[PDB]
Amino acid sequence: MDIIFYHPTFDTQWWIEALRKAIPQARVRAWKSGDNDSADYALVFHPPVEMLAGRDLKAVFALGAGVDSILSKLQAHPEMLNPSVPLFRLEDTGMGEQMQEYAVSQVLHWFRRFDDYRIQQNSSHWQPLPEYHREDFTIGILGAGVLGSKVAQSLQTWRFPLRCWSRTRKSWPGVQSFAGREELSAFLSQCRVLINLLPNTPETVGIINQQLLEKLPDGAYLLNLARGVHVVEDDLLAALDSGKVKGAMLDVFNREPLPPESPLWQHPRVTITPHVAAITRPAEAVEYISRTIAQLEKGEKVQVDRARGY
Amino acid sequence: MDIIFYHPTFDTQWWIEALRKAIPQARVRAWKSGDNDSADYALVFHPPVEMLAGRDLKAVFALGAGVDSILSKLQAHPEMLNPSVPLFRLEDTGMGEQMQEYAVSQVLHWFRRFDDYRIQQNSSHWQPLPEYHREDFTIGILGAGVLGSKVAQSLQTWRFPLRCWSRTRKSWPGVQSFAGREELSAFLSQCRVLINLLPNTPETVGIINQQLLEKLPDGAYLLNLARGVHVVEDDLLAALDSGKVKGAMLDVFNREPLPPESPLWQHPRVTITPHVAAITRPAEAVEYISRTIAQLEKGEKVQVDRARGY
Ligand SMILES: NC(=O)c1ccc[n+]([C@@H]2O[C@H](COP(=O)([O-])OP(=O)(O)OC[C@H]3O[C@@H](n4cnc5c(N)ncnc54)[C@H](OP(=O)(O)O)[C@@H]3O)[C@@H](O)[C@H]2O)c1
Ligand SMILES: NC(=O)c1ccc[n+]([C@@H]2O[C@H](COP(=O)([O-])OP(=O)(O)OC[C@H]3O[C@@H](n4cnc5c(N)ncnc54)[C@H](OP(=O)(O)O)[C@@H]3O)[C@@H](O)[C@H]2O)c1
Repeated sequence: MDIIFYHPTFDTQWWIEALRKAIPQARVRAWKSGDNDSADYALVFHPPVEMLAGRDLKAVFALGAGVDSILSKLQAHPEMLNPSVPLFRLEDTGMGEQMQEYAVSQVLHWFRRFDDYRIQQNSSHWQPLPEYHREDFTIGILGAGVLGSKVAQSLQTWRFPLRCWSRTRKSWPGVQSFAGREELSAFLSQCRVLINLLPNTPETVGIINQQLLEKLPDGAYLLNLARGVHVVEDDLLAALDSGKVKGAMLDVFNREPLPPESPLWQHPRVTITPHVAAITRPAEAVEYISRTIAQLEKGEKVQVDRARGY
Repeated sequence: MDIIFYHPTFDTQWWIEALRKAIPQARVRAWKSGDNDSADYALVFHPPVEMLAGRDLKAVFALGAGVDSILSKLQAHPEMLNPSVPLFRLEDTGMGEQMQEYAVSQVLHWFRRFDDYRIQQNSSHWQPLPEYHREDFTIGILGAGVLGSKVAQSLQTWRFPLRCWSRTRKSWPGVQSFAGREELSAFLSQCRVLINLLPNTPETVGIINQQLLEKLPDGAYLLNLARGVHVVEDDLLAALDSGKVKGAMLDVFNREPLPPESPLWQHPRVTITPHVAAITRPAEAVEYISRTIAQLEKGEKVQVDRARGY
């Protein structure tokens, strides 16, 4: 088989050599402009139109968990990927654990009031504070997918009450499952901590706005791990300033890098990470891609729903 | 039976009523000065000499995990507790989980470089940083007891390499056990993170000094969860200033409250909590005390070694 690989910043030769070892019958090459030679599979991140247009590929593997970029490119350029070509994304491949690390650390940070103790330390002021209790710290996960379920699983270990929101009902024994826009208000009413693990789709853009935030309990916390477009940043800032939201830790933003003029940078209740919550682990991605191609070849169960948008 | 209770700041009537429900045959009273009436068990925190002196008690229950205070008082006042009287302390009773919450949150915080991102956020500066790897983040637990083992167990969940140090060899399958002063240098050589869960005894006072810190890997982290006397604070500050130690989170100090003149308060790589790492959970302490008395009465297995000092 023939595999073409494109990624704008990764160690390309590293990936080619790992793919060749994992798929020893494959001829793997880096795609450059002008390469119209035959290919069976394409591995891509932010590919240019010309790399895929007209190609009757057996599959395309997008090298990320999110697919809002490629799907929006395919809508602007319908000629880019034939409907006959299945599109795959990276499910977990190590990003599950990374989301768990981030969420557990920061949920515990807030639960143990390390944010309040830091404020007090800034004034060299010693004062034990009342303990918080699990019953008042229900954690709601917006998005109940590959990453949402991993984050829910790790927080259940700590015995926090847990609820999740998605389009379809979930069956996780200790997690209350809310589904659809018609159940979102009830979902939000109890979320002391709100963790966002939704995909970017037309249906979820701007969903964390003033009406959503007002339905949370007072003194809530927001952990945005998903996409910046999900949050109306001026609405979040107003809820932080009014005390509705006690703290927000944000990995993603409407414009990235976050412009220095944004009030989020210097706001005392905001913590910023520069879109680093979960990165693809190359060796796990190669194992997942190699395994998927083998299953495709054998006609076994294994994918992105372009109509659905994620 | 007769139980006398003394605690200088807890909700005394709450404890008396919970002890009466858990031990319905018991007459429970708060000890005041002048009460020389008979008693079978004493429940105490920082008791005055007069409460125990001359009393042939069946047992004394110290209402804490640490016992350096009462043991030092007994050495200064040998007449206070007859050698015939067994002394018990609170083992876990909820402090296990609290130590796990603290340690897991902060270990993950450091592993994911939230301390570096915070420094960068202070300047509104956006910059992804290289990932750290588990193989470079061995965690060493100084003290391998009730709380040490719980902290080790929770960090193994995250697949960090783990080692522990104590007087006697441990058998935890995935944790390398170092024992005695003669093995401490080898123990320390690999500790990217050093977590202190030792008791305060004459043998461990000042153990985290300049010679210990210099044996750690560069860029190490210190989490002092145990006693302030374990750390020579000026030696820690010199190791922070030289870059040997990248970060220190401290819950305890040689003088408490930490005096405002201490350079630890404003040091950029130090995080301070005001001795709040793990507090006794009253209902769990009552359950443990009630269960222990029942086992004593039935002649079953169940205690502080005064000769040993912890
Ligand atoms: N560094 C980073 O910040 C980083 C890294 C990786 C990924 N991510 C983000 O995390 C996202 C999730 O990854 P994943 O693998 O967990 O995705 P996934 O497996 O597709 O899960 C998506 C979840 O969102 C739900 N959802 C989608 N549209 C919805 C709507 N309109 N209403 C309610 N729920 C809806 C789905 O519900 P159903 O279960 O009913 O379908 C599903 O539970 C990605 O889209 C990406 O944006 C961020
Ligand atoms: N808020 C707080 O900060 C807070 C709250 C509760 C407790 N604590 C602290 O945590 C301590 C530990 O509690 P615990 O219940 O885990 O105590 P523990 O069960 O008695 O464990 C003590 C451990 O320290 C080791 N040890 C004692 N002396 C030693 C020496 N000279 N060299 C090497 N190892 C030595 C013991 O080794 P062996 O196993 O060989 O005997 C044992 O593993 C308490 O003493 C207290 O100071 C702090």
